[PDB]
Amino acid sequence: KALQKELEQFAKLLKQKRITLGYTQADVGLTLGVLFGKVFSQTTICRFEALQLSFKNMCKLRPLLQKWVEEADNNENLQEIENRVRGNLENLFLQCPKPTLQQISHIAQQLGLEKDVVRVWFCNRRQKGKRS
DNA sequence: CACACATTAGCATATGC
DNA sequence: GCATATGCTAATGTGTG
Repeated sequence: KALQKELEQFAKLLKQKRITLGYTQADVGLTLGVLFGKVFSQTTICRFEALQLSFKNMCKLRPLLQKWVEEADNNENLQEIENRVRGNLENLFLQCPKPTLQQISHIAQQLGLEKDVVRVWFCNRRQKGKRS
């Protein structure tokens, strides 16, 4: 309910503190990584300050940023111190929608991609083709 | 675990200060 | 040139067999 407006107020104040402290969003991600271990990319911080992320994600990243703004105020010095593969895989589709792992290993060795990368890309290919 | 589908979060490049 | 906003899709995660 009002959690929406409370998040929005927190985000506006967060933008104000970030601009006042002279930290870029990539620097914010680096600080989050070096103070918690879960380094985040600057796109996530952008979508946060612009309030683009989903509600569950909104709540999930609220506490980390709360802690960073409540902690970093003390001292800053120590804290500071490809398309052809796509086309080939599309060619591999239209004939065998769900290949076996035996074929997956061959595909991975053929195009030089990691087995897990090819497996997840295959799953998401199926996913977006089953959207429609 | 793993995978069926939903969420999530980082990349390449597009804009902007 | 660096720093933000977008489109887009690897990657995980919920939930499960």
